[PDB]
Amino acid sequence: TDAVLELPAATFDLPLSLSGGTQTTLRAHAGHWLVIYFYPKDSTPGSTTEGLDFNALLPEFDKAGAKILGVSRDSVKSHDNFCAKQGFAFPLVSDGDEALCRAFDVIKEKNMYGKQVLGIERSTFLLSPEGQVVQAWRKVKVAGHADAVLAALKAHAK
Ligand code: NA
Ligand code: NA
Repeated sequence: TDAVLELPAATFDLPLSLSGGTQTTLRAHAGHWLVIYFYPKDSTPGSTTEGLDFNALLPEFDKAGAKILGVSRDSVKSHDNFCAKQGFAFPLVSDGDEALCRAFDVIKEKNMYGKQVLGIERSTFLLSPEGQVVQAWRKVKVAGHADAVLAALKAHAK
């Protein structure tokens, strides 16, 4: 009744390749809040700003016991470079096959260039300690976004 999105059950057991060489799964994050932010491409201005914004707010997320995951379809090596360059203290998911993206339905289509063009739409989600998607932001505007996500988390966690 509180879920704004229903994920296929298998989503929670998908092995998610992380920056740094390990994997996680959504089920492995049971027991705490999880912020999942999707962005199209490593190292672009918008995505760097978004990542730096979350990073700067990390202690506030820590206060709530929450964890952050950034997600794009870039490689682990790209993610490692991006993370090292920017100093991110949270992991990035290398969703190269877009399995996680599809589960969250963030692969959106646009009729452009006389074609049907599919791409990651910047989107963010809040997953409860019990794995429910309780809030979604789509077609995300970077400015003020991380602040808004934090506020929403604090409202939901209470
Ligand atoms: Na993978
Ligand atoms: Na969770």
